[PDB]
Amino acid sequence: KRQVASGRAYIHASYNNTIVTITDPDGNPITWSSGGVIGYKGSRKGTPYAAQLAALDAAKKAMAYGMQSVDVIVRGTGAGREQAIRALQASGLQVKSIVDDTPVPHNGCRPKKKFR
Amino acid sequence: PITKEEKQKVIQEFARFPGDTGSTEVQVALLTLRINRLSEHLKVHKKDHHSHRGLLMMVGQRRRLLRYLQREDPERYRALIEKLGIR
Amino acid sequence: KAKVKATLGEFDLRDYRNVEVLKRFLSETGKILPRRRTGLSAKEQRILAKTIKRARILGLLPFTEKLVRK
Amino acid sequence: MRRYEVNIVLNPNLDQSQLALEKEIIQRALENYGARVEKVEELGLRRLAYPIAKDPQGYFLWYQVEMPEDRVNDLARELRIRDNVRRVMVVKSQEPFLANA
RNA sequence: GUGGGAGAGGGUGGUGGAAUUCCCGGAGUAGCGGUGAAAUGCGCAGAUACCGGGAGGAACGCCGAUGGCGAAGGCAGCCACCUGGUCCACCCGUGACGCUGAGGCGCGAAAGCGUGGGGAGCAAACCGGAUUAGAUACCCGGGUAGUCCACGCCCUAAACGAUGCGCGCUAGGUCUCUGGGUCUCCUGGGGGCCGAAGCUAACGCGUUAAGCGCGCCGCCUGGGGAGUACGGCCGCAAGGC
Ligand SMILES: [Mg+2]
Ligand SMILES: [Mg+2]
Ligand SMILES: [Mg+2]
Ligand SMILES: [Mg+2]
Ligand SMILES: [Mg+2]
Ligand SMILES: [Mg+2]
Ligand SMILES: [Mg+2]
Ligand SMILES: [Mg+2]
Ligand SMILES: [Mg+2]
Ligand SMILES: [Mg+2]
Ligand SMILES: [Mg+2]
Ligand SMILES: [Mg+2]
Ligand SMILES: [Mg+2]
Ligand SMILES: [Mg+2]
Ligand SMILES: [Mg+2]
Ligand SMILES: [Mg+2]
Ligand SMILES: [Mg+2]
Ligand SMILES: [Mg+2]
Ligand SMILES: [Mg+2]
Ligand SMILES: [Mg+2]
Ligand SMILES: [Mg+2]
Ligand SMILES: [Mg+2]
Ligand SMILES: [Mg+2]
Ligand SMILES: [Mg+2]
Ligand SMILES: [Mg+2]
Ligand SMILES: [Mg+2]
Ligand SMILES: [Mg+2]
Ligand SMILES: [Mg+2]
Ligand SMILES: [Mg+2]
Ligand SMILES: [Mg+2]
Ligand SMILES: [Mg+2]
Ligand SMILES: [Mg+2]
Ligand SMILES: [Mg+2]
Ligand SMILES: [Mg+2]
Ligand SMILES: [Mg+2]
Ligand SMILES: [Mg+2]
Ligand SMILES: [Mg+2]
Ligand SMILES: [Mg+2]
Repeated sequence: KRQVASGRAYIHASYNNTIVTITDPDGNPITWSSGGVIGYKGSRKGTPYAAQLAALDAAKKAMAYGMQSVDVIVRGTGAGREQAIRALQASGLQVKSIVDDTPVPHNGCRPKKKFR
Repeated sequence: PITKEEKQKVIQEFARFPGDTGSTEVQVALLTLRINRLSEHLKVHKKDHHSHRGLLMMVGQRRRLLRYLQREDPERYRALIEKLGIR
Repeated sequence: KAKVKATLGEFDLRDYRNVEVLKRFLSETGKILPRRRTGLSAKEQRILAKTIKRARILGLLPFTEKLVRK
Repeated sequence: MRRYEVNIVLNPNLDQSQLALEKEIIQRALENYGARVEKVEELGLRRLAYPIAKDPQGYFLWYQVEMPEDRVNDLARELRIRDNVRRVMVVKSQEPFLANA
């Protein structure tokens, strides 16, 4: 109901899940999917298969609003971070560019015990 | 800090003769000025401890030269102290 | 690969305002290059780091950038 | 008196009525603090590397002065007062260290 | 003395961007999160993910090093003021003014205590979920003191180079920081590695000595009992010598 036909796609890939959002050139989202949106429930969500299907569910949802051109943004390291990208190029959506914007602090906040 | 303009003014005042830069009277005069520059810096900045250590070494060196002047020629020792207002 | 000092002129290492040359010493991201890639000496790199940080506060050099690849 | 360098960046949206006022204000502030101006370089519109005050550009000024050292921080406090003034960086002057000479 | 030099040395004020949390708005559905798997937890009062704006505290990515500074503890954004130590060149001045150092005095990570602030993240105790034969734990979700600041106490440590300080002497090679020089190099002062002689029980040390000497302080005399008891000094207490 929007007819954007171009916009951005953010890939938030962690070790426990990979989730995909699709937005318009201004940043406001259109549709989205994840490993849990599709049937997977537990640790199967952070798998490259789940990352692939999650990328393709959001891609077909963006076809409804008429998306053709896509700029890709990637945040985080995790299994299926690359499988989500590869699934996005062959999703029919012509991928315009691919950027890695993973936030790295300047050593400002104390991590949890797990991360030290 | 302590510029060479102020530095030469002191050395020429306490020199035993023109051209004297190393007399015992000269070193004590020079030491005593840096003492007063630091002792006023430590009235404020009371929590500056690493600079406080440098002051203890200057006092020790000043009291070392004065204890020496006492032994050799006690007159120039009195003329020096009275001129600097010490002890 | 060539190094930065190797392909350059006679420049002021202390000038924080010359972005055209200081852009050479930044990576694809806003990061400061290591000595292996700048070809600078020990005393030179320490001066460059402080002058790059100066330009960053004047809005002339970036703190960080975005990698367009992968 | 030591010799310093003043970097001033302000909002690059001013007309001439506001630009002359802001700069003649900077003149008045240096007068009150005893800044003997040795030379001036005005760059003006320059593309910034990141947004400052939501604005992608900045109007740059550079002054080289000789003033008493004790009054430097109070002078910096006086310049940041103006709303249009955004960046104020005062650096003690140094020798032009050359490399690849 | 003169003239130069490097530096997270210290104190004070100021200041910059990234990120976390929280708030406001836009947009947007059904889960996020987390683990070896999970569950408590959070989510339709609309979270997670995305864009914008705002507040607050704490810590400084790359540079960054096997690096530098300091007596030790220890010191990393940037700017300015105050400021300490140290090193090199000149061979100018004083003319043994030196070394160590029982007491004393000052400093002394973290944790802990007092008064008042501050409180984002982290997180003893504690509240839960799991694991398990049991879980008073490792793993997961929350969370107070505290970590941060000001002022005053506390004086402990694997406070480590497990090597007290100063000086003289005794092959070199190589890497390096920083000065000077007639700048393949020479010459100082630091920081590493191999190694002559020699020392050492051996591992290993070896011009930064654990070698050869000299001066002075500290300390040791089998283990458990025990850094305990008593006494004393100190401390608000914990507790310390
Ligand atoms: Mg998972
Ligand atoms: Mg302002
Ligand atoms: Mg400092
Ligand atoms: Mg400081
Ligand atoms: Mg909201
Ligand atoms: Mg519920
Ligand atoms: Mg609910
Ligand atoms: Mg509820
Ligand atoms: Mg708050
Ligand atoms: Mg590092
Ligand atoms: Mg050292
Ligand atoms: Mg100094
Ligand atoms: Mg002589
Ligand atoms: Mg003589
Ligand atoms: Mg001594
Ligand atoms: Mg003692
Ligand atoms: Mg203490
Ligand atoms: Mg503490
Ligand atoms: Mg307290
Ligand atoms: Mg937590
Ligand atoms: Mg916990
Ligand atoms: Mg068991
Ligand atoms: Mg149980
Ligand atoms: Mg809370
Ligand atoms: Mg001995
Ligand atoms: Mg040279
Ligand atoms: Mg050496
Ligand atoms: Mg042998
Ligand atoms: Mg060896
Ligand atoms: Mg020796
Ligand atoms: Mg032995
Ligand atoms: Mg004993
Ligand atoms: Mg016994
Ligand atoms: Mg004990
Ligand atoms: Mg008794
Ligand atoms: Mg007792
Ligand atoms: Mg008592
Ligand atoms: Mg105890």
